[PDB]
Amino acid sequence: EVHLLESGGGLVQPGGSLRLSCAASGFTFDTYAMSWVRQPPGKGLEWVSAISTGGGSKYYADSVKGRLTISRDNSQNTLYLQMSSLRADDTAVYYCARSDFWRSGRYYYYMDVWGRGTTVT
Amino acid sequence: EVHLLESGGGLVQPGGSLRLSCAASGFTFDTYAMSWVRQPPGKGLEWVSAISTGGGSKYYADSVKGRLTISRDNSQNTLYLQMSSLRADDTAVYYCARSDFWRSGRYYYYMDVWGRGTTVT
Amino acid sequence: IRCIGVSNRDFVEGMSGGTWVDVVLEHGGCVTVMAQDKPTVDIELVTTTVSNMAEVRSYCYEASISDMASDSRCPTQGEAYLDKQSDTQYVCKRTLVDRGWGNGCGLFGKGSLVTCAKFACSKKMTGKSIQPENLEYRIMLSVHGSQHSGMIVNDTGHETDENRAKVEITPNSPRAEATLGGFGSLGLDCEPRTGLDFSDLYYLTMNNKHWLVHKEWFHDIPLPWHAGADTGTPHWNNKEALVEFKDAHAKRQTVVVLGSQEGAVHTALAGALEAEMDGAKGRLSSGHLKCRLKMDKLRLKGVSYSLCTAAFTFTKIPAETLHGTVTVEVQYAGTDGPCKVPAQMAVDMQTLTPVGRLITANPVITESTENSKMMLELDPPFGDSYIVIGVGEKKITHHWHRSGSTIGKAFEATVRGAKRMAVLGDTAWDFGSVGGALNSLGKGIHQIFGAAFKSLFGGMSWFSQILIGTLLMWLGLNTKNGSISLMCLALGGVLIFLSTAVSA
Amino acid sequence: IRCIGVSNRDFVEGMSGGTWVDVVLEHGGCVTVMAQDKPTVDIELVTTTVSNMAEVRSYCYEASISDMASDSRCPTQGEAYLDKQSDTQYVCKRTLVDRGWGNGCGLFGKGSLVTCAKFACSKKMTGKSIQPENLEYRIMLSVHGSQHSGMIVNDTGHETDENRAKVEITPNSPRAEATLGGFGSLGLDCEPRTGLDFSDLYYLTMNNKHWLVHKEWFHDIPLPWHAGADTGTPHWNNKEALVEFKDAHAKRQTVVVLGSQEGAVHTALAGALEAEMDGAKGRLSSGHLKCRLKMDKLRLKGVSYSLCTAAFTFTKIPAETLHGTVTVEVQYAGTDGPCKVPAQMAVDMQTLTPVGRLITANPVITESTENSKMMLELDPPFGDSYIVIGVGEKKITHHWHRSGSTIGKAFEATVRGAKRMAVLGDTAWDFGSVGGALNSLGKGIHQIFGAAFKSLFGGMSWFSQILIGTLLMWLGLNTKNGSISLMCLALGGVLIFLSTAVSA
Amino acid sequence: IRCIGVSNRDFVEGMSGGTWVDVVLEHGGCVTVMAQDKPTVDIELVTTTVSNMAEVRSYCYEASISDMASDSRCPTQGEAYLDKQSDTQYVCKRTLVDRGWGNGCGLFGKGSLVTCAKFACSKKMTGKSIQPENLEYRIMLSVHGSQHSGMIVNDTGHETDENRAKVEITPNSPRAEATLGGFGSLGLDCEPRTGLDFSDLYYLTMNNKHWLVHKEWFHDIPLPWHAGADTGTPHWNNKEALVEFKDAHAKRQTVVVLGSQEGAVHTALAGALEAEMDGAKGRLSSGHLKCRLKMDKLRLKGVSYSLCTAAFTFTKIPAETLHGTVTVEVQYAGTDGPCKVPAQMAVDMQTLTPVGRLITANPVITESTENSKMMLELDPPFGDSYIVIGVGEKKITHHWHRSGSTIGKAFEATVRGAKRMAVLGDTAWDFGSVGGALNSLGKGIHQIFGAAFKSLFGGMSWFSQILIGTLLMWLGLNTKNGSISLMCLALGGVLIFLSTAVSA
Amino acid sequence: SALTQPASVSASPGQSITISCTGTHFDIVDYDYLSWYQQHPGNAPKLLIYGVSNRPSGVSSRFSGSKSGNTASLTISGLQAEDEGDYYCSSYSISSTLLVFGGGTKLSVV
Amino acid sequence: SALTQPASVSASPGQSITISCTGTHFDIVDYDYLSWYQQHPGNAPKLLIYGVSNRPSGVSSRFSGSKSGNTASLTISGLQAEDEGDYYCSSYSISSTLLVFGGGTKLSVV
Repeated sequence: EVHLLESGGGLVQPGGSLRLSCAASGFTFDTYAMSWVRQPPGKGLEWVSAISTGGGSKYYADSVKGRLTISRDNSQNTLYLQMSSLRADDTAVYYCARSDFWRSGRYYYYMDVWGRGTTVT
Repeated sequence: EVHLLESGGGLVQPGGSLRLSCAASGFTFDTYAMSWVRQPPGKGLEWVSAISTGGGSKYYADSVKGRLTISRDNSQNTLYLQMSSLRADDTAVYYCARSDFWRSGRYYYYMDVWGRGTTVT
Repeated sequence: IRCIGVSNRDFVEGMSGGTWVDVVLEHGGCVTVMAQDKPTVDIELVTTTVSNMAEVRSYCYEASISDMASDSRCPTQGEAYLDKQSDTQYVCKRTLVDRGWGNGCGLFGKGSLVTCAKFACSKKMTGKSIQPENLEYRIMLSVHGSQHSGMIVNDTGHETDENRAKVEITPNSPRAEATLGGFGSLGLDCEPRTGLDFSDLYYLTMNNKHWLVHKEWFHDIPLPWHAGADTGTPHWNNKEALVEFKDAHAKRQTVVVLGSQEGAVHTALAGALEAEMDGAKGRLSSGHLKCRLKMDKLRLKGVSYSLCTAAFTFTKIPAETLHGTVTVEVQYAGTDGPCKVPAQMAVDMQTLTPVGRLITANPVITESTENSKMMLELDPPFGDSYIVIGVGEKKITHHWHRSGSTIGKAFEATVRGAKRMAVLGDTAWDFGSVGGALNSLGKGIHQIFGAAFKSLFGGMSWFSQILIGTLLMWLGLNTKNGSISLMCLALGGVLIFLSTAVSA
Repeated sequence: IRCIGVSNRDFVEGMSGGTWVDVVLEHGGCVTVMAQDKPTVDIELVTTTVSNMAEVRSYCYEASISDMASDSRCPTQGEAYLDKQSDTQYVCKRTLVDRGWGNGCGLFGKGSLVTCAKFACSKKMTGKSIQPENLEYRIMLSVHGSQHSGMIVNDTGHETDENRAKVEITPNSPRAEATLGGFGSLGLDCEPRTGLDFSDLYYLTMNNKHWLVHKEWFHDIPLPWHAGADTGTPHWNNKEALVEFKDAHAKRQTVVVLGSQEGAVHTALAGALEAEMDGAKGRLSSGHLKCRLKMDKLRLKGVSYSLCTAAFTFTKIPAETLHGTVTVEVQYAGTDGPCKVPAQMAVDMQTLTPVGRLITANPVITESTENSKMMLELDPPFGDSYIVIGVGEKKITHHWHRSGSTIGKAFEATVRGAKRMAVLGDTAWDFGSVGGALNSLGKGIHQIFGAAFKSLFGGMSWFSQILIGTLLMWLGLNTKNGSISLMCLALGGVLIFLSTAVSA
Repeated sequence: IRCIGVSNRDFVEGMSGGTWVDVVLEHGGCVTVMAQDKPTVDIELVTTTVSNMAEVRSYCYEASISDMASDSRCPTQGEAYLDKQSDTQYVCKRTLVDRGWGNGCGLFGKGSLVTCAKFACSKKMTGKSIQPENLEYRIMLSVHGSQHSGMIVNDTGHETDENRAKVEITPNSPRAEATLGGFGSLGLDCEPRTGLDFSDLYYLTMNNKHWLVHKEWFHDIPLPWHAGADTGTPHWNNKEALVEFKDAHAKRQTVVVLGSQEGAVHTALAGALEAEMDGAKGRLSSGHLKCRLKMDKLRLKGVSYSLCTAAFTFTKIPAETLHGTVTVEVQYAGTDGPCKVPAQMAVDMQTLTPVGRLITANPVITESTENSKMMLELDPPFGDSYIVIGVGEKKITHHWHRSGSTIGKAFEATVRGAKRMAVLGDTAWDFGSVGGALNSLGKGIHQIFGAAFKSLFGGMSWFSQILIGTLLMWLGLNTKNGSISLMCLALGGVLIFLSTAVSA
Repeated sequence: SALTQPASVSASPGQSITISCTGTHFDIVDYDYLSWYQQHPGNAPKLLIYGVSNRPSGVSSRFSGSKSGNTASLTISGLQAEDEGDYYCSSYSISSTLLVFGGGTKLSVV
Repeated sequence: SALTQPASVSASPGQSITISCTGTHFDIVDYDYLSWYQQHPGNAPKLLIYGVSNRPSGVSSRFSGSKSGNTASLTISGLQAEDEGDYYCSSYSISSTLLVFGGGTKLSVV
């Protein structure tokens, strides 16, 4: 049904960059605000970034702000993340989660469906 | 075209009776007065009898009158003459003729067409 | 010798000076014409035939509807179509019906519904035009000559004879010269076009029955109809005349075709005239024809006949006709031949001066037969008189009494003239017409007055005429000024008389 | 849940005090009954059958004649006999024709002729009397209960259920007790004998088409008729109505049978009423029945249920009926079972004080299935309002506007009451009647006034009513005093309104 | 931060006490709502779509004719048929033409002629019904929060954000609760059905161009029309509108099909409104929507923030909006984090007591980034002042002059209110509505006066309004009695102002 | 009342011979019902003049009729040889024998 | 303004274990935008409760959330063996880092 597939995760030397990509299917990807959440191995989740339904507004956590950029492309129904100035602290698995952040009526900043995740070093 | 045919002629016994018949064709028999005329061999013409359209009125010459009867059958387009009390004076060739005696507008008591006639002794 | 015993008979007298007389040959009446020294001829219009009839319009009265369907649409939608509004054979109607959730859609109130029924005609009713040309009047002439009572039987048997002639006038041939052999000929200058006014008349035919109907009436009757040019499957125009659409209170719509309407139009054909058809020709009656009679070539046949000198025996008792005229049929014992029958009537036998009149005007035996009969007609004077036929002492004298006083005869002539004026109008002045200036002045005055009368009283029945006439006599007899009073009395009396003359 | 969307619908509110209301069940219309503490019941008269119909008189419209013959006598002879003047199956006429020597006898003038033809009937028109008894009024009542929109379909589809019951009343059983499961029972005290006044009404039948016709009309139609007991080949009375004797000018006499006359009497059936037959029973409509509605054993079924506690959903958008009344259908998601539907309308959703009025008066879900639908009926106030259904935060609200102002509603109620007065007369006062001195008094003066009005203007049409009303308004406005002036004003207004109420 | 510099802007001040205000969301205008301690939200109606459309009728403007044929009948005959009058695809006309021997038959004068032409339509225009249900309103609301000048571009890009929320009001769902994360939620009690009165408004379509036309206009335009239900080969009703029959002097008859009529109906579409279609839905504008704003769950986001302590710098010059209001954008040089932007204005910088007002009501930097910018908005007092931003000595200032005097601002408010009363009628009383009995009484009086005005002057244009208004002022000033003079002066002034306000 | 005719007349071809029929006042002096018939020996009579001076279609214009007083005469101008045959006059008589014929005159061509 | 969670909890099946989440005034006391997520090791997290109390379709009724002041708690009744896994609380913060997560509690079933 509603499936989110990530790609691009892998091993990268510290101080470099990387280009993530999450694919969407089933739901209307253009009407949903998609968010980005990571979890370092053995540690807790932390919301990293979120993008609006159209890419006109970007949000970030105050630990990756100025270092990652979240972008989406509605026509091909996929969303990306832009690594920049990477370091060891970014070693985690990045979960591509669909959010109801700003849709219509009432919302509660929750996340319905999450992807498989990709490994980043 | 407009033809007139007689019948019943032949040698009759002087003193008996006879029924002559005149057959009409071409013209409308119902609209024309019909007349009988005879001429003895070598002698002059003598109008004998005439009948009206429908036979309601009959006229006879005052030499055969009281002994001759003229009749017509409009259904079969035939004209009849009834011989009776025949004598030597009646020995003549009897001619059946079509008369304009009373038609409409103007007439002149003439005869248009004549039959072939029959001989009676 | 027709016209004898018809109770609608007119006598027109041969005037001294001028050898023509103007008569109006009314269909149903008859007129006998006698001049001072001419044979007496009685003239009757017997047939009026219309030949070339153009179909103008056929009406339906026995419609039927077979295929039925309805289409409904919900409120705030378009309109129902049903696809049969595109078929001219179907009669349709659009109405508003109640719609709602129960009826099977969303909103509530006044949906659109159309009902279409396949219209068909079972019995139609055809009208035909009549041109003033291509119609043929037929006139039968009989002479008061030598034929006896015994050729009057089975009249309308238009057979021609030495004493009977048939003339057929048309607008193309309106001036026949009627040869009636022995008596010369009669000249007929007739007016076929100015007869019954066949221009504003139609020939209605429905169910093997025919009428002579007005054009206005025929065009004013509401029924489904198709043009005369319509051939094959008719395209009926006013189908809604015979089909009624009714709705259940607000739920459905029903279609019913109306009844046969044949008795209804029969009731509508009130003042019309019945007519016959000869297979393709419109034989009819109840018209009239105006002719001019030319008696120049009319003259007595046997003016040089020696009078009959033998025994005359009555074959029947003399019989008075409905007009106070005695008819006599006698048999001749002699056999001399064509001879003048001596006949007269005298108030006294001794000084046997002829009195009264003799209609036949030249009784004659035309047969040399020993025993033959002829009829003759005599106009006796009022009071007591004797009808004598013969010369010597072997004659026959029959006493006669006539009850017709001069005042009574004048009154009867007045009522007859009033009746003919009521029937004919200004054409009534052409019946005793020999010319004249007073006659023409009266005819013109009658023409103007009748034109005004038809213009402002034309459409009125007998009851309506009586009502308006009574109201006018009241508006007369009681009124300030006599001039308006006189006019109101004149119109009221005219209307009452016009109702009476046809009522009685 | 019938009566919703019928555009002829009435609301009666039982007053506080007593438990009976008088209603008039007009055929075609309907009425919904709502009391203070009783369920809403909509009650409608559906059918009116007449069982035993006795033939009273049968007319002929498609006559025929088969055996024509004539006999003639000469003047001063006897009279024609023809041997068929003694036969009643033969229609005969005696006339005077012209006789004379041409016709074949001695004297001249006014012979005697008689013509007789064998009359026959091909199609006849039957009339059947209606007795006040042996007529059956079928009435349908439905409860504004739990059933959803989805069973109003196929009205006249007489099937009973929990919320639908059928009562069949008779003048022999005029006191039916309508039992409906759960809601108790309803009592009907009707007056079958005092309904449409079937005493002055026959049942016309003609070519498989039926009407309800007046007695005087059916007794005034001029046609060949016979009393209904005539079995076999009937004896026809007024044969001269469908047979016409015409005489040639003065010669003969002909017989014609007039047309089919069916359409003529269809045109004569102007103010009649169509009807049907069930094989032997004359089912009809356009009647009216006055009943007393006893709601003693009626009581709300839903007073012991908890308010529904789950999410409602609109299955169909709320719609407005033609009376400023909104119809709402919702679906239940919970599986609790029978529960009270919490439904109301408020102008503002903060202080949602109830506004308007709930027609159903007790909306209840009665199904324990997961998803169940059910329908309401509400009476919102003029202007804006919200139709809120549910209690918690998962309610469903629908915006609603109503354009019916209070003054406009009062005027429309006044014209509806005036229409009912025009249709029913004094029986109109028995519709909103719960007794009372003023009601009975006013019905009394209206009864005597209607009696006088029907005796002075009873036999009249729409057009004649308009004419006389305008004439009376003129003889009003322009009059000397004010008493007869007011009389003429009132009479003209009443006549004009009576014409226009049916016209519009 | 929409609604800034739109030139049709409204400021509703939520009064202390009571948490709800009534607004009329006009399509094309906008309104910003600011309560005593709530964040300022500006609300705009962006789109109005109609989802379900029912074809009601389809007119023809590009007709064509192919098969021309004629039939003629001679005088005193019936009527021509031509066999095509039985076909509904053809348009026909019957006429009288001169006939004679030259034309080829017997009589002279007034034959019968019929001409038929096969009608076809090449381009048709379709009208569609609009129900007050199944139409959806979209509402964009933006909070005066974090975002800087830089997100106002592509305002039609209805993208929901942290400061932007999109609600979608439907008559089925008229009570959406707009959640704007951080600032709480806004409650909207809207009235979708009482908007533009879409019941009396079809959706015209012609040549890929759409309009919103009145029902009477669409039903009163004469062209060949077929019902919306008519599917397949259409049956056109009024084919005579686009086909003209002309006769040669007295000899023939010719048919011509008129022009394209597209420009004619464009000129007829005078007071209509253009509209678009999103493929199946009628996206439109120029409507209005009445909503109730529930400010219960609205409240300022960062009240607990600390003031920003770092150097603010102007990035753009403060710009005056069209309503005497100044927009300020500044850049923050601090990285402390989300902090309160200290901004005010004072006439004197020694005793910098705050003067005027602040629209944003809680300017906040929401980014911890080194150099981030935000946007403000202030309501300065009339005269000179200073826009000071920052706390310490490193603050920044901008001299400001506001030229809007208090009397001038009152006059602008009066003209704006009069303009909205002209556009909206009585709904204009619902824009400042927070309740009150004076408001309700005035709205009711305006309701009844507007109903009377619509009845008396409803269908009237700008020029006609001006003409009758001038005539009414003359019938005012020049009049005997003052009451009628006052009424005439008031009506003339109202009509002139109604023309002028849309003119100006 | 019998019409009296001359016994015989003779003429050479190419000339004109006038045959005469005279009668009393019963048949001639009042009525123009005079007809002229040509009878070849054996063949049936044939109408030449029927209206005293009238010619049926199909008869050569060489025959002309006239009436003066009690006698009526027929002229055959431009005579041919084949015109030999009896010539009869028929008149309507106001008597018995409605049609009276002449005695019959033999026409001779030399 | 990060959310603090207990490091781990232990409970036997058939009982109820109350997990708690507390945070500063930036994310909890004013907002109901509180969501609970559970995550089996090597699996994507799953949402159990959103908006403090509301529960998505397809989630057992055993999980009931509530909020009171600085601390909001989630209760799991009728504990089973498969309920082992980490549990997280997420809330909306009025600061940078729009969404903040809890420390993550390792739930253990004994």
